[PDB]
Amino acid sequence: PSALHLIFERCKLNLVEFTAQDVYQICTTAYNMDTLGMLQDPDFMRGLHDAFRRSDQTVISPFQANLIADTFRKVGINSMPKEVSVPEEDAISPESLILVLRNMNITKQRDERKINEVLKLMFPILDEFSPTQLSLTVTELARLKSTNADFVGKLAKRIMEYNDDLSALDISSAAVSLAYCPGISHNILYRMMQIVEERMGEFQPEDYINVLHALNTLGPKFVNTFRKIVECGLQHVENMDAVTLTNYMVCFSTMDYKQREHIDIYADALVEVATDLSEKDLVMAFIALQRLRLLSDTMFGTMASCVIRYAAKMDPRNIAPIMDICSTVPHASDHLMKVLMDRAVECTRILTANQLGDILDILGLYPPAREHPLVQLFGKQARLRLDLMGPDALANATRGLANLGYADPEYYAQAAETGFRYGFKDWTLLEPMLMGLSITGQCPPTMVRVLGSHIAPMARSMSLMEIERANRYLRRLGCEDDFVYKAMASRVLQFVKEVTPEMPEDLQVLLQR
Amino acid sequence: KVFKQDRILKQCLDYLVESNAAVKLSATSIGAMLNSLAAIRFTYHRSVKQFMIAISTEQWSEMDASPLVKIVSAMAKLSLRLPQVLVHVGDRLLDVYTFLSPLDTALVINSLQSIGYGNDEVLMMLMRHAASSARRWDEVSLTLLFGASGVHRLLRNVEVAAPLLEQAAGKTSSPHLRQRIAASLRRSALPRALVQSSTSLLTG
Amino acid sequence: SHLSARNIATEALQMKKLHQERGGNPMLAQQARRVLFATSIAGQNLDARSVALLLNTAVYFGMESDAKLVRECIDYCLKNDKLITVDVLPIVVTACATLKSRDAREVIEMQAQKAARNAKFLDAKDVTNIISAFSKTGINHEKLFAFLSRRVQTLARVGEFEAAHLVILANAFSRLRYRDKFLFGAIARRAMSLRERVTVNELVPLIVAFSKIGLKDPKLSKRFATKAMEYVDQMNAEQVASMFMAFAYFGIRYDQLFGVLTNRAVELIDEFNAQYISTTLNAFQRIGINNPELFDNLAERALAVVQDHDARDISKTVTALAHFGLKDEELFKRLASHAASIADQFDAMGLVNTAHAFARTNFLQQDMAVALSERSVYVCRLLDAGETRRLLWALAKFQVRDPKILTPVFNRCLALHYDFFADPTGSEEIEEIFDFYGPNFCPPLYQLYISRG
Amino acid sequence: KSYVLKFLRGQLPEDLKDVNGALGCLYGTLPDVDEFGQFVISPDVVNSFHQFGYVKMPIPVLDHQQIDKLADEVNELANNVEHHPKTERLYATSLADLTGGPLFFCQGQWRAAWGMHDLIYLPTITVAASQILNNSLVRLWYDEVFMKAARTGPCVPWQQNYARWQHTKPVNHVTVMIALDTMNKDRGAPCLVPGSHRWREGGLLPPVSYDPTKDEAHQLNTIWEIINEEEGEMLMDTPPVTVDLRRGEALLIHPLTLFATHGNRSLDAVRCCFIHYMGEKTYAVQNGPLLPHTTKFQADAMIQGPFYPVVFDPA
Amino acid sequence: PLPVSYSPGSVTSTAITAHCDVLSECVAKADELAVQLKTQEGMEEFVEELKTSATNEMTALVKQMQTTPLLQRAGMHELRRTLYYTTSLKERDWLEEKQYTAAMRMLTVEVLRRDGDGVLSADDVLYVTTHVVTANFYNRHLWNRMEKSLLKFSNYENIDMSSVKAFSTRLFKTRRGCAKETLDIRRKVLLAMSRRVGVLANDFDLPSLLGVLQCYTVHDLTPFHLEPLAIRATNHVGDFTPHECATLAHVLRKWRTMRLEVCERLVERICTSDQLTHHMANAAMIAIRTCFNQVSDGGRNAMNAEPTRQKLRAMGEQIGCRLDEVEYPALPVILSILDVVVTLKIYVPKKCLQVIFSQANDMVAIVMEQKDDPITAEEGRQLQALLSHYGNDLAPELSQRMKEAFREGVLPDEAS
Repeated sequence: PSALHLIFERCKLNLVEFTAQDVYQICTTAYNMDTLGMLQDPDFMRGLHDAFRRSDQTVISPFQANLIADTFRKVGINSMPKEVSVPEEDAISPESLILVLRNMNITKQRDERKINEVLKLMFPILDEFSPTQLSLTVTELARLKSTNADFVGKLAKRIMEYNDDLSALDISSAAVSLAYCPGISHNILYRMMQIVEERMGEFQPEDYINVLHALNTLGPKFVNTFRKIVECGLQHVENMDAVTLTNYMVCFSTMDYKQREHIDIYADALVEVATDLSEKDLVMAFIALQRLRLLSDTMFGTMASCVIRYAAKMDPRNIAPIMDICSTVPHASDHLMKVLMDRAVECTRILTANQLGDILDILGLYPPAREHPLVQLFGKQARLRLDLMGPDALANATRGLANLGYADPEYYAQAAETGFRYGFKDWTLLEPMLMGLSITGQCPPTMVRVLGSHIAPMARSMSLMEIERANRYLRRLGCEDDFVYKAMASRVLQFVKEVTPEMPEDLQVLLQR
Repeated sequence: KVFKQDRILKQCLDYLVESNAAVKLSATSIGAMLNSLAAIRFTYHRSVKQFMIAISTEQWSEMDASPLVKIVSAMAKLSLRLPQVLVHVGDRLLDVYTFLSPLDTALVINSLQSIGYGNDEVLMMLMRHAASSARRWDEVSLTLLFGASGVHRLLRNVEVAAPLLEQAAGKTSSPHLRQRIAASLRRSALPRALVQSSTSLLTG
Repeated sequence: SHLSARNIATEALQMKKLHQERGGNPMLAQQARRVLFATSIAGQNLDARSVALLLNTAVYFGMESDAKLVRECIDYCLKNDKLITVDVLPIVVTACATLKSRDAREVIEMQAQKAARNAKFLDAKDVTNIISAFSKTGINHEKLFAFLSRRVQTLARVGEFEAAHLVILANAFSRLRYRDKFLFGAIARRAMSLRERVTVNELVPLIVAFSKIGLKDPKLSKRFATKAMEYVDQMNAEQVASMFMAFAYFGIRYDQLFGVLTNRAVELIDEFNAQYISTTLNAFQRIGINNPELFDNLAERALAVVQDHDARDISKTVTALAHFGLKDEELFKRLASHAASIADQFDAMGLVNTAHAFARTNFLQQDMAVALSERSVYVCRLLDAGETRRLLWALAKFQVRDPKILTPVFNRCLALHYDFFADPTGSEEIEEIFDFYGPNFCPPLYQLYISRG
Repeated sequence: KSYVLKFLRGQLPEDLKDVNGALGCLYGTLPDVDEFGQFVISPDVVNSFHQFGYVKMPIPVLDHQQIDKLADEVNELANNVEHHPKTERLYATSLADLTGGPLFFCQGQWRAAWGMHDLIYLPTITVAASQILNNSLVRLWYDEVFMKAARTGPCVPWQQNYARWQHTKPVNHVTVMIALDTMNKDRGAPCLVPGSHRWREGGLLPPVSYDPTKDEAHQLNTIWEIINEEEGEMLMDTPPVTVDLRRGEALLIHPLTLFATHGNRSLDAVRCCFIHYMGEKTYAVQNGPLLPHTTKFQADAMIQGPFYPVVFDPA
Repeated sequence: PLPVSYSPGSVTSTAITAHCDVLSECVAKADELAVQLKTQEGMEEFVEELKTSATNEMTALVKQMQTTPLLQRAGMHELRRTLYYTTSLKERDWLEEKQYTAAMRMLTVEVLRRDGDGVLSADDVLYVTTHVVTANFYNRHLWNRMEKSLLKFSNYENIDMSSVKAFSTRLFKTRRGCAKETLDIRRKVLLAMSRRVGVLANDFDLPSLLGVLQCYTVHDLTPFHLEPLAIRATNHVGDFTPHECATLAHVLRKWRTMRLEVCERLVERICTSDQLTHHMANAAMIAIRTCFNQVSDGGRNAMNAEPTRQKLRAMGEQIGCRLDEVEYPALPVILSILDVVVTLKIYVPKKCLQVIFSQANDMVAIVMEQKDDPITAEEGRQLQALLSHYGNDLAPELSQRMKEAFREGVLPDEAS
């Protein structure tokens, strides 16, 4: 071709007068078909980007601008649509402010100042809103995470005074978005849930989801409401979308239902349909089933077959809870553990501190984990991550690695150095450090003195059995001071009022020391 | 020319309603004026609202379908949700729905879905009419229909959706739309067998 | 490979920690610069923690207010102040210390005004991090520090802090010039009630800060002196130099401690480098104590390590040697020759002090003379009246008489002529200057000199 | 070495001339001593430069993912709302009056911004400059940039480079010019006489006159004022030729060549960079600083120091 | 014969002096017309004439400085006066934006050049920064260098008495709406020259002490070097009006100077007013409460705790019996006064209670009846509780009024 070359050259040299609608049209035709090279000529895209950036964007809907930015970002050039200004005096109306908020939310750029300005301007003209606009602005505000409860309360009052002029999905959206605002008075919530209860006859399968989500976010305080909906659910348990039954289980877990009669029948229906779930709903179906203590062999086999499908490519934050659940089940599921360990081996470099700490913790007493390579490689990363770990993750990782028999001497020295600037709030927060330092039994005396000074105030709390562990750890670490031994001896004497041969040798030597 | 000079168009649109000339105008002229005003994203919405209110009941009673769809599309793209005019459109659509071409049905469905219209029975009858002429639908109508916002609610009955499902797989070719429809199928009241079978060919 | 912005933020934080406190590997710094130079945050959507961490790590590695990442982070921190909770406040506040643009100033003031409203609702870790981060910048919000002071005073009555908390609090409060006696009294009380848990590595910086604040109290000073005695055999060269500096700041002649510290330091002469030598000699000059035998050993060691001297080290060592009378010809020749090459690195203090100390010693090299005299034009705006007078006397003894060098100095001297002619310590110092130059040089300055005053 | 505070151990000095090496930005880092032999230029290009007084490189020396960053730095250096940090370390900029104009330039900018510091050490141009200068060492002298305005972008008349470099005893320089954007005769591409470097036995032509308000054509047709009949006949033999450059192409010139650059008629700005190199055996002429706030030299002192770092050294 | 470019900052001059004299005459005539006001159309034509003669003069001046080198040969005082007028003619809007921006650019360029020359004196830095940041003109390098040059305190020991007063008054009266990013710089200007104020503390006039203390307090700054000034206020308290005494009470409390004896001597001046105002009542109540918290029962002077508390309650009653004369601007004032009364067990006459509760009822009517603007639900809780403790007869209508207001939920929570 010849004229095509000239057109391309005229476009690249940036003499063409392009308006935003033309660049939108060209972006669409390149996005959908691209028969001729558009996304493979970097200079053409650069010239088009310059034309778009310099051109006025006020003549396009937000969605097309978002499409333009999205097709620009694919080829390797950053792009962000221009922001909008608040309308002036005469251009103010209930329709333009909603447009401002909608453009704010669509393009994924938010701002607090414009939100404050539009919520200040909306109040005087609040009477001009159509009954179907309030249910739109309410779910728009709750998508911007605007913690302003009085305006949303006014909107809720106006919506509920206009009850008959909205569809079922509007009530669904209003309820789910309302439940996401913290500062609401509870009477308004009661009245909204009652309004929802009145309209069971018109609901659709998606439209249950929002009400169930609102109830889960609210908790047991609205328990009777969840009693009614689940009753209305008894006529459809034969066929539901698996997400709906998963939400039913989650609400059951978060509500503490004391009536297993319906929980059982819902779970039996979920058992066969769970195969269609994705990763997230599968994991939280697993958690919901485990918390209410229903996992038996028949469902365990099915869900193991369901989770092995994802086992190869788990998301790291969805691995630890699965190991936790399989820990507290007596059935045989060693293969799922094996594949999960193999997957967690690969993600070692990208794992954060807390995830690694919890993963190591859950493998404290697993015998097959005594020889798997993660005994060492994980520890190596634990060496580097140690500067970021909090007290909880540090204690968990130390407990797990000590229970696995990790023979690095300097590791626990650095652990003690890190913990000495944190302080400890309880015996559990300190026990793994002593346990780790007990693998060898020797260390510089100053840190032993500091550990003794930390242990001394904690003696008043632990019972007779735990004082034995404390004495066993102290004596082996070459402790010498006395104001620690007498502190433990006083607590021991608080229980046993006489020296007797029944107590073990450590108690005998402590009572005479 | 995409010439954005709204402070000039405001004068003309004020004159149109000041002289009470908004009532005697031909329907096609209105359906062209409003569609043009929905092309440059007009700003002074209150004047357009007062212009819409002026037209009386006599006019809506016998308008041809072709200007009616233009008017509703101009209302939707302008993001207007006037209450008392949507009922007029809804009851007037009762008598002329058979005369709508497939393109007109595709436009009307998403134009009504984008303005929060919640009269379910009229959308259901429009869906039935669209399914009746399923063999007569081309790619653009499929894009305008299946790409509507919240189309999952309009996938309610089995016999009102299957007749067009195949045509959708056969005709459309953009992978993005295929994935969009595949994702949207999962949030309906259709049975699991039909959903699985449809997604077996749709995704791609 | 390519990863989400949150993983990048985590690895960047670890990279900053490793560079900061576990050895300064240059390869790590170069690799982190490479990774952070080609990463943007606009496309993704992350919470305040990852964005704040990215901004902090980027600023730490030498990114000014012009790069894309810094602006991308700063606009977000401008538009979402409510998403900035007390957790992420210190990270951003630290990140904006070096930047001095408009947006950085506005962000810092926003954080400052937010801090003195949640004063009552903090805890130990947040209080420590917030006060250190605010000490980093240089803010002057007195009410905020008072509000935090009451909170620390109350929180100290229940005994939670460890040694590191005390060190950080003392350093941060000292650096901000907050002379509140009761606060430091509570700090000291909590310190002395922690038995066997203040190691020397944590004891010494606390003494340094307590000396630097400048509260006048001999009782706790004597307690500090007695407590430091038992660890005299445990420190290394750096802690010995720091102790010398701190006790010079205290200004009380604890002769016993000075003697025992001298007998300790004479053993550790080999481990001394230029920085410790300069610190020790400067501390001895400030306190005003003559210790010859130690001085000869330090002078010889400094002679052995001449190449390692910086601008600060030369400006300290030369001043101390000039004040104390101990002269070494070879050492001074080497120091002048070395300072010839480093003539550009002197700040306002160092150039004037080195020139004056050389002039009074009658050791006038010529390469050093020209190298230091040419530099005077650049810095002349920054100096003070007395420093300018001393520099002018050193130049008069240098015998340069070149208008290109001399023109800004006289303008500055006229600028501060009220303080220039009202300094008794140097009333005779202007006589030699005006003898060397003569009335034909500066008619206005000469007219003012002849005038009564 | 004094003690650096904990939160200042990774920063960089105020002036980037101190870091004796290339930052790890843009391209990774310098290649090994043996790995410097792949950037060599074909001899035909060398003979073409010898004949025509200028030559273009066979392949672009930069990729779009780096040129966009360089253009970002160039745009940042032109802010009139928040003045770019490290402004005071530049030789001279058009924004010293805080107003600017339809032309933007800055000199010695490698001491102020990242990335563009790394551009100096790019092997693909430094080795070519070394080959042009008879296979010896190379030294940076000073780098500057040009950014024209919108459709009111002015032009630059005919000039010889050495007319600004009288301080150098021999004629032993070379100039590399980088096109940061797509350039054209309607946008600001350069036009240079293909034989003006071989006139008057290497003599320097009289300086040209210009008017700050006349049209571009008048500023272009003032060449006849300088030339004579003899040069006129060669001008008929060798008419001026304009070269169009795409994003990332590099052009090598000679200090004795007459050159000029058209204005800007497009809808936006356009950016280009000029880097000037030395060889060895280069000495000053007078006693004083070659550039403001630089090292002073003797009347016949070899030119070397911190402000003129070595870049590439064969063997 | 060395060249020197120093000129005094407070003498030779160029035509810039003549132009500045013209501008001074113009602004003086503007204030003279304002004096004629204190008709309107009679002065309006002359106001337009003054605006025109200012605009043409500015145009001529800026053209003169732009076209020919006059800045480099101009002295320092002309630069200072030109900067002052270029700002003041814009705050009292007379100038067009482009002219103002160009003039400010030129003046800043010349000031930076002078700073490079080093002829800038200590007083000139203070003047330039105080008259630049107040006008809120952002130049990065000038701001950074002025920030750095304010850290050398020793240079600022010799500032004239009128200079500190002028700078403090300029930086004080513009505080109400200052931009955020300018606050910090303000404080530095107030700290680089605090020591001179501390030593001059014995020479300031009586109201100037209160003014300086307020100017330092509004910038959240209470340095110890200025502590003697407050002490002087405790000694010469017999000259101030009750309003100034009430302000001085809060100022003293913010300076940690507030003790028992000073408040005991303070309350009399507040008492001497013929008609009380709410600021005085609130200050008296809060001071009385703080000084009641001052006395310690569990201390080394446990012998006269109650004999002091009874006296404090005595004055408390003496100020309470006159509380019916004052208007209460808002509910929080009522809450503070009632809280002090209740937690201190001060008897109040029923007439003052009736007036207080009637005013509270009338004020709280508006928010409830207008369904929006505010009163928090907690505030209504304590108000209802206070009346319930004191009886329904105080406002037998406000009882059910607050009860209904709470029933409708018209008062949202404070954290909502």
